[PDB]
Amino acid sequence: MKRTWQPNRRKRAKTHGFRARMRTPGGRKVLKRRRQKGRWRLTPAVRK
Amino acid sequence: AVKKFKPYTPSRRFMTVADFSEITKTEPEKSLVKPLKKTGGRNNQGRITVRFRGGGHKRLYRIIDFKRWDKVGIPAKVAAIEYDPNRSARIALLHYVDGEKRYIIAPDGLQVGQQVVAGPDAPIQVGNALPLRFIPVGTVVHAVELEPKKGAKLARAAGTSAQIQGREGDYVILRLPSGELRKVHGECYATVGAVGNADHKNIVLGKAGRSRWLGRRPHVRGAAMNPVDHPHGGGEGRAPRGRPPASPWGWQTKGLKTRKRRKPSSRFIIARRKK
RNA sequence: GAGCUAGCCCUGGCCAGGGUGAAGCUGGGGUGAGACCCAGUGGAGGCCCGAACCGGUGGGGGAUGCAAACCCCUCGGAUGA
RNA sequence: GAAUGCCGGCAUGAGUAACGAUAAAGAGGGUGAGAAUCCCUCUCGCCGUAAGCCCAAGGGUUCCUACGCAAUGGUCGUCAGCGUAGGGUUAGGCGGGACCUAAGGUGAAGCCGAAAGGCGUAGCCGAAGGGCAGCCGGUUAAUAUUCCGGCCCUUCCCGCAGGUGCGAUGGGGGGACGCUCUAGGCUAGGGGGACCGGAGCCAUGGACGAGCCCGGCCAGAAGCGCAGGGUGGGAGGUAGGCAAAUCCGCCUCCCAACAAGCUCUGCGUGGUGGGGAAGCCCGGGUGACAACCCCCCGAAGCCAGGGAGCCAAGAAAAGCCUCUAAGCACAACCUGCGGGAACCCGUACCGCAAACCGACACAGGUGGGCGGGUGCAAGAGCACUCAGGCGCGCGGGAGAACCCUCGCCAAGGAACUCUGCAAGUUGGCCCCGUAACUUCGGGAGAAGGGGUGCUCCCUGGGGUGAUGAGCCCCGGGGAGCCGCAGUGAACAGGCUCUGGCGACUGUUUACCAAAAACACAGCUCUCUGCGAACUCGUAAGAGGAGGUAUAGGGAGCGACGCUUGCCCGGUGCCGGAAGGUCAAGGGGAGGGGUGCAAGCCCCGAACCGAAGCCCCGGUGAACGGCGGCCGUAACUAUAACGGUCCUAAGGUAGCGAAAUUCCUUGUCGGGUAAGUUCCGACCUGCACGAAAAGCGUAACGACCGGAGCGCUGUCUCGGCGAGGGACCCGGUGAAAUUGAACUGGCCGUGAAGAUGCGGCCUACCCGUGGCAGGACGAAAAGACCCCGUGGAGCUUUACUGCAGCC
RNA sequence: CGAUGUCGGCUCGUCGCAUCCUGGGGCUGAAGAAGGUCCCAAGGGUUGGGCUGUUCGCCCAUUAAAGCGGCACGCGAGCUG
RNA sequence: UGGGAGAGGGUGGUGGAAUUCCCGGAGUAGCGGUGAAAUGCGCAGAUACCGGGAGGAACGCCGAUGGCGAAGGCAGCCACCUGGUCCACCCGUGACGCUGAGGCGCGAAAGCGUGGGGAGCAAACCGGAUUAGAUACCCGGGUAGUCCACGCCCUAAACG
RNA sequence: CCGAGGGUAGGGCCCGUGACUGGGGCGAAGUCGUAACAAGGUAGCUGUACCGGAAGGUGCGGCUGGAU
Ligand SMILES: O=C(CCCC[PH](c1ccccc1)(c1ccccc1)c1ccccc1)N[C@H](CO)[C@H](O)c1ccc([N+](=O)[O-])cc1
Ligand SMILES: [Mg+2]
Ligand SMILES: [Mg+2]
Ligand SMILES: [Mg+2]
Ligand SMILES: [Mg+2]
Ligand SMILES: [Mg+2]
Ligand SMILES: [Mg+2]
Ligand SMILES: [Mg+2]
Ligand SMILES: [Mg+2]
Ligand SMILES: [Mg+2]
Ligand SMILES: [Mg+2]
Ligand SMILES: [Mg+2]
Ligand SMILES: [Mg+2]
Ligand SMILES: [Mg+2]
Ligand SMILES: [Mg+2]
Ligand SMILES: [Mg+2]
Ligand SMILES: [Mg+2]
Ligand SMILES: [Mg+2]
Ligand SMILES: [Mg+2]
Ligand SMILES: [Mg+2]
Ligand SMILES: [Mg+2]
Ligand SMILES: [Mg+2]
Ligand SMILES: [Mg+2]
Ligand SMILES: [Mg+2]
Ligand SMILES: [Mg+2]
Ligand SMILES: [Mg+2]
Ligand SMILES: [Mg+2]
Ligand SMILES: [Mg+2]
Ligand SMILES: [Mg+2]
Ligand SMILES: [Mg+2]
Ligand SMILES: [Mg+2]
Ligand SMILES: [Mg+2]
Ligand SMILES: [Mg+2]
Ligand SMILES: [Mg+2]
Ligand SMILES: [Mg+2]
Ligand SMILES: [Mg+2]
Ligand SMILES: [Mg+2]
Ligand SMILES: [Mg+2]
Ligand SMILES: [Mg+2]
Ligand SMILES: [Mg+2]
Ligand SMILES: [Mg+2]
Ligand SMILES: [Mg+2]
Ligand SMILES: [Mg+2]
Ligand SMILES: [Mg+2]
Ligand SMILES: [Mg+2]
Ligand SMILES: [Mg+2]
Ligand SMILES: [Mg+2]
Ligand SMILES: [Mg+2]
Ligand SMILES: [Mg+2]
Ligand SMILES: [Mg+2]
Ligand SMILES: [Mg+2]
Ligand SMILES: [Mg+2]
Ligand SMILES: [Mg+2]
Ligand SMILES: [Mg+2]
Ligand SMILES: [Mg+2]
Ligand SMILES: [Mg+2]
Ligand SMILES: [Mg+2]
Ligand SMILES: [Mg+2]
Ligand SMILES: [Mg+2]
Ligand SMILES: [Mg+2]
Ligand SMILES: [Mg+2]
Ligand SMILES: [Mg+2]
Ligand SMILES: [Mg+2]
Ligand SMILES: [Mg+2]
Ligand SMILES: [Mg+2]
Ligand SMILES: [Mg+2]
Ligand SMILES: [Mg+2]
Ligand SMILES: [Mg+2]
Ligand SMILES: [Mg+2]
Ligand SMILES: [Mg+2]
Ligand SMILES: [Mg+2]
Ligand SMILES: [Mg+2]
Ligand SMILES: [Mg+2]
Ligand SMILES: [Mg+2]
Ligand SMILES: [Mg+2]
Ligand SMILES: [Mg+2]
Ligand SMILES: [Mg+2]
Ligand SMILES: [Mg+2]
Ligand SMILES: [Mg+2]
Ligand SMILES: [Mg+2]
Ligand SMILES: [Mg+2]
Ligand SMILES: [Mg+2]
Ligand SMILES: [Mg+2]
Ligand SMILES: [Mg+2]
Ligand SMILES: [Mg+2]
Ligand SMILES: [Mg+2]
Ligand SMILES: [Mg+2]
Ligand SMILES: [Mg+2]
Ligand SMILES: [Mg+2]
Ligand SMILES: [Mg+2]
Ligand SMILES: [Mg+2]
Ligand SMILES: [Mg+2]
Ligand SMILES: [Mg+2]
Ligand SMILES: [Mg+2]
Ligand SMILES: [Mg+2]
Ligand SMILES: [Mg+2]
Ligand SMILES: [Mg+2]
Ligand SMILES: [Mg+2]
Ligand SMILES: [Mg+2]
Ligand SMILES: [Mg+2]
Ligand SMILES: [Mg+2]
Ligand SMILES: [Mg+2]
Ligand SMILES: [Mg+2]
Ligand SMILES: [Mg+2]
Ligand SMILES: [Mg+2]
Ligand SMILES: [Mg+2]
Ligand SMILES: [Mg+2]
Ligand SMILES: [Mg+2]
Ligand SMILES: [Mg+2]
Ligand SMILES: [Mg+2]
Ligand SMILES: [Mg+2]
Ligand SMILES: [Mg+2]
Ligand SMILES: [Mg+2]
Ligand SMILES: [Mg+2]
Ligand SMILES: [Mg+2]
Ligand SMILES: [Mg+2]
Ligand SMILES: [Mg+2]
Ligand SMILES: [Mg+2]
Ligand SMILES: [Mg+2]
Ligand SMILES: [Mg+2]
Ligand SMILES: [Mg+2]
Ligand SMILES: [Mg+2]
Ligand SMILES: [Mg+2]
Ligand SMILES: [Mg+2]
Ligand SMILES: [Mg+2]
Ligand SMILES: [Mg+2]
Ligand SMILES: [Mg+2]
Ligand SMILES: [Mg+2]
Ligand SMILES: [Mg+2]
Ligand SMILES: [Mg+2]
Ligand SMILES: [Mg+2]
Ligand SMILES: [Mg+2]
Ligand SMILES: [Mg+2]
Ligand SMILES: [Mg+2]
Ligand SMILES: [Mg+2]
Ligand SMILES: [Mg+2]
Ligand SMILES: [Mg+2]
Ligand SMILES: [Mg+2]
Ligand SMILES: [Mg+2]
Ligand SMILES: [Mg+2]
Ligand SMILES: [Mg+2]
Ligand SMILES: [Mg+2]
Ligand SMILES: [Mg+2]
Ligand SMILES: [Mg+2]
Ligand SMILES: [Mg+2]
Ligand SMILES: [Mg+2]
Ligand SMILES: [Mg+2]
Ligand SMILES: [Mg+2]
Ligand SMILES: [Mg+2]
Ligand SMILES: [Mg+2]
Ligand SMILES: [Mg+2]
Ligand SMILES: [Mg+2]
Ligand SMILES: [Mg+2]
Ligand SMILES: [Mg+2]
Ligand SMILES: [Mg+2]
Ligand SMILES: [Mg+2]
Ligand SMILES: [Mg+2]
Ligand SMILES: [Mg+2]
Ligand SMILES: [Mg+2]
Ligand SMILES: [Mg+2]
Ligand SMILES: [Mg+2]
Ligand SMILES: [Mg+2]
Ligand SMILES: [Mg+2]
Ligand SMILES: [Mg+2]
Ligand SMILES: [Mg+2]
Ligand SMILES: [Mg+2]
Ligand SMILES: [Mg+2]
Ligand SMILES: [Mg+2]
Ligand SMILES: [Mg+2]
Ligand SMILES: [Mg+2]
Ligand SMILES: [Mg+2]
Ligand SMILES: [Mg+2]
Ligand SMILES: [Mg+2]
Ligand SMILES: [Mg+2]
Ligand SMILES: [Mg+2]
Ligand SMILES: [Mg+2]
Ligand SMILES: [Mg+2]
Ligand SMILES: [Mg+2]
Ligand SMILES: [Mg+2]
Ligand SMILES: [Mg+2]
Ligand SMILES: [Mg+2]
Ligand SMILES: [Mg+2]
Ligand SMILES: [Mg+2]
Ligand SMILES: [Mg+2]
Ligand SMILES: [Mg+2]
Ligand SMILES: [Mg+2]
Ligand SMILES: [Mg+2]
Ligand SMILES: [Mg+2]
Ligand SMILES: [Mg+2]
Ligand SMILES: [Mg+2]
Ligand SMILES: [Mg+2]
Ligand SMILES: [Mg+2]
Ligand SMILES: [Mg+2]
Ligand SMILES: [Mg+2]
Ligand SMILES: [Mg+2]
Ligand SMILES: [Mg+2]
Ligand SMILES: [Mg+2]
Ligand SMILES: [Mg+2]
Ligand SMILES: [Mg+2]
Ligand SMILES: [Mg+2]
Ligand SMILES: [Mg+2]
Ligand SMILES: [Mg+2]
Ligand SMILES: [Mg+2]
Ligand SMILES: [Mg+2]
Ligand SMILES: [Mg+2]
Ligand SMILES: [Mg+2]
Ligand SMILES: [Mg+2]
Ligand SMILES: [Mg+2]
Ligand SMILES: [Mg+2]
Ligand SMILES: [Mg+2]
Ligand SMILES: [Mg+2]
Ligand SMILES: [Mg+2]
Ligand SMILES: [Mg+2]
Ligand SMILES: [Mg+2]
Ligand SMILES: [Mg+2]
Ligand SMILES: [Mg+2]
Ligand SMILES: [Mg+2]
Ligand SMILES: [Mg+2]
Ligand SMILES: [Mg+2]
Ligand SMILES: [Mg+2]
Ligand SMILES: [Mg+2]
Ligand SMILES: [Mg+2]
Ligand SMILES: [Mg+2]
Ligand SMILES: [Mg+2]
Ligand SMILES: [Mg+2]
Ligand SMILES: [Mg+2]
Ligand SMILES: [Mg+2]
Ligand SMILES: [Mg+2]
Ligand SMILES: [Mg+2]
Ligand SMILES: [Mg+2]
Ligand SMILES: [Mg+2]
Ligand SMILES: [Mg+2]
Ligand SMILES: [Mg+2]
Ligand SMILES: [Mg+2]
Ligand SMILES: [Mg+2]
Ligand SMILES: [Mg+2]
Ligand SMILES: [Mg+2]
Ligand SMILES: [Mg+2]
Ligand SMILES: [Mg+2]
Ligand SMILES: [Mg+2]
Ligand SMILES: [Mg+2]
Ligand SMILES: [Mg+2]
Ligand SMILES: [Mg+2]
Ligand SMILES: [Mg+2]
Ligand SMILES: [Mg+2]
Ligand SMILES: [Mg+2]
Ligand SMILES: [Mg+2]
Ligand SMILES: [Mg+2]
Ligand SMILES: [Mg+2]
Ligand SMILES: [Mg+2]
Ligand SMILES: [Mg+2]
Ligand SMILES: [Mg+2]
Ligand SMILES: [Mg+2]
Ligand SMILES: [Mg+2]
């Protein structure tokens, strides 16, 4: 049957992307925390 | 009259349609239609604030002239009478000797090819607009403003009309379609006659599909819900109301007056409605 | 977190084939004029049968499965909410 | 040493289940250390509205080639979507941007919020919508509307020539629109040809033939033809289209008008460029100087912004044309022609799947287009089959029980069972025929029956032609032939009588309930006069609604028919300027602390003082409620009648052992040989009853009852047969479980149900296929039940707050 | 209670005897035939339907007879539900 | 051809008295009701009086033993549309007539459907009296209805 | 070929009968009231509507076949 993950690149960039995080205070904290933890990827990779 | 159907489906048995016979033009004026943003009942927060709305036929909004004191003295021919999806009444297309074209809601008895005008000097004939302090006491009237220059607010639905009952100072006394007796300022404009399409109220929708075509989604009784949803929710099997009949939000819905008691309008409202 | 699901908004797309034969219109009959009657025309509908498509009625299978809801037979809707 | 402990390692179950659709395989030849599995040939089978082809998502080198087989691949592997390496994606015209807007998003101005931040007209962003200029063929191992070939076209820049009041982010026109139905003419695609081209064939009894088999086209500027779409011309007046305007709008006058003309598009033809089969021969050559013609069918596509009807009344902005303003009028723009200029990203390959979403090469899920032929009434259905693609990544044997999927069955025919569950029967088309009842539509495919193939002969109308031939389409009437059987295979209702519930079509518990539940048209009550009520938000702002009482909100009821009684004492709501109670505040008789004093400070009665509550009244489609005892009539029985208690008032019409009835399988009637069910009745209704509506109701129902006809392996009562497993051999090889085990019966005992204690009995060691009685078998720290001063959801006239409102 | 699945049916049985039948007896208010009652006896047998989920029971038609109990109200790692 | 009377019908308008309700004034101890009463209304200011407004229905005197229509039935006043009937002239037509099974139309009240309207009245209903009782007569309330449009119903002591 | 009739299926009319139910007639020796005939103690009758144990009442309109 139809499952939960139905990939869509515009939906991925506009929802989790860098510019979406920078707008909101909670999004900037998500980046602050991922940068503090030393994450290699601050946001998901989307091919555009 | 209203048109019946032979009972060749279960729903055509009672379905009834407007006869659409006063209509002479089946297409809207292009410069007078703008797109109507469908809301679905949602507000600028994205939240439903009026339940069971949406999914109705697409519509263009026809611009209606609710001032008319715009063009005092300039007459206009009644060029056509049109269907309007955004209101119960029909709309009349006006051709001005100015060259300007406009829309008004069609009074009962308007004739294509008739001349109408608006002003302190206008004849007291169906379709003409005047300040209230010039329409003779007794004549029925519609498209009445509530305050000078603010636009026609009363008696705009199909078949509705208000009657002038007298004059007191700068104010005339109106009987609104509700039966309320209201002081309205004498300098508020109005259009002599009643609104047309009075057979609107005898229309039988006929089936659930017709309600849906109108943007009215199915309404659900509180009695059919659960206590998290409605005061009338829960119960084992069917249940009586077991409390004063209430709205989804708890306030009582059988008799409780809700007009604001200190509203300044009270100084101008003579008698609460009837029926 | 509405890339699953629920509702709404904007913009596109899809629904083989066959059956029934409403209003109306035309002709004829009818009458003072009508109602109305017959015929031809017409092509209506949350109309009928049935694929796609949407479903999920009953039974059987499956039950460390092909599958964390599947399979076969049967069955409901299919111009409409 | 135990924590169903944590991490890791390794056992047991076990050579066991399984190895992922029952579409299917066989042999020959190669390669190689190794072959059921790789490559090649021949035979067989499967898909063919796909299991074939193209496109968008998503995936990200999976593409091609060489060299490889440790792992990955459910076996194998010499193969591969795997390992290493090299190569491969070419655009002004295809898609996106350097264009336009939609919802939405952002947001100068502006508004709001403790902060963070929420809004917000214009503007900007935003597409699979609008707009915009490329077709056919060839080429590579791998790209091609991109390279090449042929024929076309768009924009920008500059120049030349002609022409014009030129000029815009401003004005206007246009762009610009729904659903259903549909005309004419085309094309896509298709069938036929006794005609045109072609390598060949004459088998096995016949056929050298109007024989068999193969093919008979594709693109194409200007011009022309055919079919359509779009568009009236002139003059005068003008106060409107936030300036101007010659444009547009309005008024009047005159020729024009279903015409033409002007304009645009589609199709045809078209200079020219291409392509081109079977067969044979080793993707290529040949066939071939290939032929490339006629007839028929014909779209859902095209002309298109066509036509008609209907009501629910069907985007925007730019490109474009026009109008003018500043300006500029040696410029500027328009038209033609010429030269120059033309950027960025994508392009491989998978794409109904082994490359996407599902942990897997997973029987599941995934949007758009093309989707041939014959036959069956049609069709995208069904059977076969073309092109194309496959035989599903374990095999070989065997012929047990048992399982699954399937086929048949004597006599009987529902005797099965909770129930005809299931499976039969029925089945398409044509004709004949068809009931109660009904809202006159229906019920209706009612029911029930007859016909159905092939041959010959006569013949009626239509389409295309031409009016004829031919082709194609819809019929009729005869006379015959064969079989058990003519919708000869596949696809395609069993039916009827009678109750319950819901009017109906719909909707729902994704993943145990599809219903009688929800919704539904319709009915009523109620709120709301518009800065509406109401809803979301602290607010601004929004929805309501660019709506205005024939409207919007809330509630109940639920098509329709006939109806909807009594109780306003309690609760609710509505009305009530009197009275009673009432907080802050006002007021200050009087009383107190202190200082020597003026003074300062505190307490404080009357009286004044809102809403609310008390009080008076209204109100039931508001919350709700709607009795008991005694007595009485020519026999019995009963009680129309009377009496009396209590209440706010004592259930009216209708209905009733009912989706309601405890006693209960009430009693009687009907059906049956037999009826706890079903239908019809009666009424001592435990415990119906009138919008939590009452009683009915045609039609409808994958709803739930009862009966019958038809027919059946449901059954009496079982038998045989088929394939896939089960079994055996070769290959790979799990799992829950598991204190350890050297793990028998009885009668007893034992924490009360013993392989493990006592007595007796029985018993050589170890497996394989089988059955399920035990190991209080496995699974899940019992859902029931209780307990915990454990939790959470819900309710209220529990308590105490809060918002909101007054 | 870190689980002993619960009514009825189907299938498959097995056992007790306080015996329903068939066999053998005593007494009878046993003439015969047919019964009553008690004793002995568990080898075998002990039907088919209608109603209800039913166990049970009623009823139809038969019968030599249409027995009653136990086995976790025998039996859901056997099925049914 | 000429003239007359008439509540004959249909449509649209308009006049005044009265009842009820609400607003203002003024005023206070009852009003109302009956055979007599009570329920009811009234110090929350009623009744009686004055001014204003709103709304519906019916049209006083004329009015009469009257008039008109086929009947049912028709009554303020204006107008429009329209039917029947009578008289005088004796002009035209030349038996063109009478009746009438079926048919068609009309048809008081009440009743029905859809939608308006709703002052007075008033079934049902509630209360007070009367009474042996009083599901009645009488009194206080009061919903359909009575009114308008359209469509049904088609009855009567529709009688002379 | 037709064909007595038989068979299947669906209809129409009539007759007998049926748990129970509706009113009607007659019987008279009852219980309740008194609707009508007098102004019958509320003049009566009437079509219709709603209502009440019962005769009946009331509303709306109509008739005199109404006493004074
Ligand atoms: O409780 C049970 C077992 C209940 C199992 C019903 P379940 C199931 C579970 C495992 C295996 C088979 C069946 C189920 C029940 C609850 C949760 C999950 C599964 C089920 C399945 C299908 C349909 C109905 C029930 N036995 C307890 C011993 O602990 C005890 O013997 C017992 C006590 C009281 C009664 N008594 O009659 O009162 C009967 C039996
Ligand atoms: Mg996942
Ligand atoms: Mg999707
Ligand atoms: Mg992904
Ligand atoms: Mg995307
Ligand atoms: Mg996208
Ligand atoms: Mg997206
Ligand atoms: Mg983003
Ligand atoms: Mg790094
Ligand atoms: Mg992130
Ligand atoms: Mg109708
Ligand atoms: Mg019709
Ligand atoms: Mg009609
Ligand atoms: Mg119907
Ligand atoms: Mg119409
Ligand atoms: Mg109209
Ligand atoms: Mg009209
Ligand atoms: Mg339109
Ligand atoms: Mg526009
Ligand atoms: Mg708008
Ligand atoms: Mg809007
Ligand atoms: Mg917004
Ligand atoms: Mg938001
Ligand atoms: Mg709301
Ligand atoms: Mg809504
Ligand atoms: Mg309208
Ligand atoms: Mg209308
Ligand atoms: Mg309506
Ligand atoms: Mg609508
Ligand atoms: Mg509604
Ligand atoms: Mg509802
Ligand atoms: Mg519920
Ligand atoms: Mg919630
Ligand atoms: Mg709550
Ligand atoms: Mg609540
Ligand atoms: Mg409740
Ligand atoms: Mg309840
Ligand atoms: Mg409930
Ligand atoms: Mg209940
Ligand atoms: Mg419930
Ligand atoms: Mg309920
Ligand atoms: Mg319910
Ligand atoms: Mg209730
Ligand atoms: Mg309740
Ligand atoms: Mg209650
Ligand atoms: Mg105001
Ligand atoms: Mg769209
Ligand atoms: Mg369809
Ligand atoms: Mg026809
Ligand atoms: Mg027509
Ligand atoms: Mg439908
Ligand atoms: Mg349909
Ligand atoms: Mg259908
Ligand atoms: Mg199913
Ligand atoms: Mg089945
Ligand atoms: Mg089966
Ligand atoms: Mg399936
Ligand atoms: Mg299937
Ligand atoms: Mg449907
Ligand atoms: Mg169907
Ligand atoms: Mg269809
Ligand atoms: Mg220890
Ligand atoms: Mg363990
Ligand atoms: Mg451990
Ligand atoms: Mg561990
Ligand atoms: Mg070991
Ligand atoms: Mg084993
Ligand atoms: Mg497996
Ligand atoms: Mg091999
Ligand atoms: Mg090998
Ligand atoms: Mg090969
Ligand atoms: Mg095919
Ligand atoms: Mg991947
Ligand atoms: Mg490639
Ligand atoms: Mg590669
Ligand atoms: Mg390998
Ligand atoms: Mg290997
Ligand atoms: Mg492997
Ligand atoms: Mg391997
Ligand atoms: Mg695998
Ligand atoms: Mg090798
Ligand atoms: Mg591979
Ligand atoms: Mg290479
Ligand atoms: Mg190019
Ligand atoms: Mg550029
Ligand atoms: Mg833009
Ligand atoms: Mg675009
Ligand atoms: Mg392009
Ligand atoms: Mg081209
Ligand atoms: Mg290439
Ligand atoms: Mg110009
Ligand atoms: Mg538009
Ligand atoms: Mg469009
Ligand atoms: Mg449609
Ligand atoms: Mg063809
Ligand atoms: Mg030939
Ligand atoms: Mg042509
Ligand atoms: Mg002008
Ligand atoms: Mg060639
Ligand atoms: Mg050559
Ligand atoms: Mg040649
Ligand atoms: Mg089509
Ligand atoms: Mg059109
Ligand atoms: Mg409409
Ligand atoms: Mg816009
Ligand atoms: Mg200038
Ligand atoms: Mg020019
Ligand atoms: Mg650039
Ligand atoms: Mg490419
Ligand atoms: Mg598939
Ligand atoms: Mg596809
Ligand atoms: Mg999975
Ligand atoms: Mg595989
Ligand atoms: Mg798959
Ligand atoms: Mg093709
Ligand atoms: Mg067929
Ligand atoms: Mg067919
Ligand atoms: Mg099919
Ligand atoms: Mg073929
Ligand atoms: Mg295979
Ligand atoms: Mg074997
Ligand atoms: Mg199979
Ligand atoms: Mg056989
Ligand atoms: Mg048989
Ligand atoms: Mg039978
Ligand atoms: Mg039989
Ligand atoms: Mg049954
Ligand atoms: Mg029948
Ligand atoms: Mg009929
Ligand atoms: Mg129907
Ligand atoms: Mg048939
Ligand atoms: Mg039937
Ligand atoms: Mg044959
Ligand atoms: Mg088949
Ligand atoms: Mg069939
Ligand atoms: Mg069928
Ligand atoms: Mg029936
Ligand atoms: Mg019912
Ligand atoms: Mg239901
Ligand atoms: Mg239903
Ligand atoms: Mg109904
Ligand atoms: Mg329904
Ligand atoms: Mg479910
Ligand atoms: Mg569930
Ligand atoms: Mg679940
Ligand atoms: Mg669930
Ligand atoms: Mg369900
Ligand atoms: Mg269903
Ligand atoms: Mg539901
Ligand atoms: Mg419902
Ligand atoms: Mg209703
Ligand atoms: Mg709020
Ligand atoms: Mg706002
Ligand atoms: Mg608003
Ligand atoms: Mg708005
Ligand atoms: Mg509104
Ligand atoms: Mg309903
Ligand atoms: Mg409902
Ligand atoms: Mg009826
Ligand atoms: Mg009460
Ligand atoms: Mg009360
Ligand atoms: Mg009271
Ligand atoms: Mg209460
Ligand atoms: Mg006082
Ligand atoms: Mg003092
Ligand atoms: Mg002192
Ligand atoms: Mg009630
Ligand atoms: Mg009521
Ligand atoms: Mg109470
Ligand atoms: Mg209630
Ligand atoms: Mg007695
Ligand atoms: Mg009762
Ligand atoms: Mg009563
Ligand atoms: Mg009963
Ligand atoms: Mg019974
Ligand atoms: Mg019942
Ligand atoms: Mg009950
Ligand atoms: Mg009980
Ligand atoms: Mg019972
Ligand atoms: Mg019982
Ligand atoms: Mg019994
Ligand atoms: Mg039963
Ligand atoms: Mg009884
Ligand atoms: Mg309720
Ligand atoms: Mg109920
Ligand atoms: Mg109720
Ligand atoms: Mg249904
Ligand atoms: Mg159903
Ligand atoms: Mg069998
Ligand atoms: Mg066989
Ligand atoms: Mg086999
Ligand atoms: Mg076999
Ligand atoms: Mg040991
Ligand atoms: Mg024991
Ligand atoms: Mg023991
Ligand atoms: Mg032992
Ligand atoms: Mg031991
Ligand atoms: Mg030992
Ligand atoms: Mg010992
Ligand atoms: Mg021992
Ligand atoms: Mg032994
Ligand atoms: Mg065992
Ligand atoms: Mg066991
Ligand atoms: Mg053991
Ligand atoms: Mg056990
Ligand atoms: Mg478990
Ligand atoms: Mg635990
Ligand atoms: Mg526990
Ligand atoms: Mg527990
Ligand atoms: Mg307990
Ligand atoms: Mg405690
Ligand atoms: Mg404690
Ligand atoms: Mg709690
Ligand atoms: Mg409120
Ligand atoms: Mg336990
Ligand atoms: Mg355990
Ligand atoms: Mg003897
Ligand atoms: Mg004897
Ligand atoms: Mg003895
Ligand atoms: Mg003895
Ligand atoms: Mg024995
Ligand atoms: Mg024995
Ligand atoms: Mg029993
Ligand atoms: Mg015998
Ligand atoms: Mg036992
Ligand atoms: Mg047990
Ligand atoms: Mg027991
Ligand atoms: Mg027991
Ligand atoms: Mg047991
Ligand atoms: Mg058991
Ligand atoms: Mg079980
Ligand atoms: Mg059991
Ligand atoms: Mg077992
Ligand atoms: Mg066990
Ligand atoms: Mg069972
Ligand atoms: Mg059950
Ligand atoms: Mg009024
Ligand atoms: Mg008089
Ligand atoms: Mg007279
Ligand atoms: Mg003469
Ligand atoms: Mg009448
Ligand atoms: Mg009234
Ligand atoms: Mg009494
Ligand atoms: Mg009534
Ligand atoms: Mg009524
Ligand atoms: Mg009436
Ligand atoms: Mg008379
Ligand atoms: Mg015979
Ligand atoms: Mg009397
Ligand atoms: Mg009398
Ligand atoms: Mg009584
Ligand atoms: Mg009365
Ligand atoms: Mg009369
Ligand atoms: Mg007399």
